[PDB]
Amino acid sequence: RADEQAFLVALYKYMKERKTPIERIPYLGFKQINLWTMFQAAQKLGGYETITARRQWKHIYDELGGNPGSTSAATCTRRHYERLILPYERFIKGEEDKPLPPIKPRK
Repeated sequence: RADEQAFLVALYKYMKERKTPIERIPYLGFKQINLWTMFQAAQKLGGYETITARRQWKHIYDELGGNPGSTSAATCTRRHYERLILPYERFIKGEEDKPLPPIKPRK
């Protein structure tokens, strides 16, 4: 929880410096933005990559337990995620998930 919020406050500063603040991203799909939760939901449903290969947001809505009348939620949420953590999971998938650091050819 706390580290996702810290790294999305760091993104909030960087994205406001890119003319794209959270101040123009008002909702998840039935509620306020709740990024750390749609993130760990997407990471259970296979990251943004299985999501793009399968349109798996209908099962992110399953992990969200979202409102019974908001099939547009999770599906519109793709357009928020592609600017609100797709640019920042780049540090997780480029400098933590790897089996080795870049300064070596092997483990």
